[PDB]
Amino acid sequence: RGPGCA
Amino acid sequence: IQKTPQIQVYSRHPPENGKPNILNCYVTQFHPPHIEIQMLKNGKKIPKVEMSDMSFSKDWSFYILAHTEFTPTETDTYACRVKHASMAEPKTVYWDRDM
Amino acid sequence: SHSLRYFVTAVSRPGFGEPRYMEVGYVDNTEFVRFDSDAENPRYEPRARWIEQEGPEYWERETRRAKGNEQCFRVDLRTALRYYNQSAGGSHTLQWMAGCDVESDGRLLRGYWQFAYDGCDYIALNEDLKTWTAADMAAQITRRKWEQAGAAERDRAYLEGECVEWLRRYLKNGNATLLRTDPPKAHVTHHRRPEGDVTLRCWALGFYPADITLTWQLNGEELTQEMELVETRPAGDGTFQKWASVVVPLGKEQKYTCHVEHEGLPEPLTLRW
Repeated sequence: RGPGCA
Repeated sequence: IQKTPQIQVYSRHPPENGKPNILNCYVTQFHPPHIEIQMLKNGKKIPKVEMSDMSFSKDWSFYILAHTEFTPTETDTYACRVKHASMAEPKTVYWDRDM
Repeated sequence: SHSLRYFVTAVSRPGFGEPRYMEVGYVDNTEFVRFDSDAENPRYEPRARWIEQEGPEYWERETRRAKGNEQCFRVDLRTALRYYNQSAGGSHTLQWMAGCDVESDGRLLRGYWQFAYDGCDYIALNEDLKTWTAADMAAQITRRKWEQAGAAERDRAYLEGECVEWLRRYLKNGNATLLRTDPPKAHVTHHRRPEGDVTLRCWALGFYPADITLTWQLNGEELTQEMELVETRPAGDGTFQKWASVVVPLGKEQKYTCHVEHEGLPEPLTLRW
């Protein structure tokens, strides 16, 4: 899957 | 603006007269990403020009694959005109049948 | 050596609305997912038949992750306007590439996480996965702000765990397409040049993956400084193309051989005119 934002 | 694009025009399968092939315009290494592409059959705007693979590479420079359906004849002539902010005028790359 | 990779792009357009937010996902440099904020019913879509075997909770998650990132990038672009004291009516670009390369065993080889503003390096996560290399004073504001937040620890947690574990799974469930090898069909053409000589063109067609070497030899000597090359170009059916050319005199055409080396060939291919 992909990375996220904080 | 920044990176001048790099264009290539070619068919998907080895071209023979009469048989319906696929015509590709492969524009790479340009920045900004906003870019104008147009495939021409004898200078006339071709309608349903598909688009594909709009992304960028580790260079950070964007690239896009513009294809469309076509049929070669020994007199027809095809080209791909590309307007980009890096160029003072749009560049057209004619499709040589041997390249 | 394999890789999972995500190329994210945000482009502003002051006067046309909110920025166009894009995501493209790759495994071994092959696209398999994609997101576009402009697309009719915008959502995370499959770009290969093998990823289509994922359940619906998979797609809802990435469609929501992506859309959450879109919300942040819209702010980033606003943050990068005051960082450079830039006019609000200018169209700007923010690119992001993250991913994780995995060595032959399975453990993480290299972890990536860098940004780029208007086409230049903005900031990046170092090989230690502990520290940031910032490119300018504006990116130094970001660098310190992330060090106090602990971003790299959260960022490494992804690269070393989820990024690796989902690459290990993508490879297991999509091998038949990704790990396939298509041998390049090769042939030579002949072209009389105006200056009296001849150009030979040696085509390598319809091959997967992309990496190839094309050479022309005369009596064993490789002719690198007289060769004309084209960059590898996609046929559009998933396979690729490439040709090389040399300028040889008439009569002497059958002196030169073209040596094709692909990973789908046990031996290289030799061809004459």
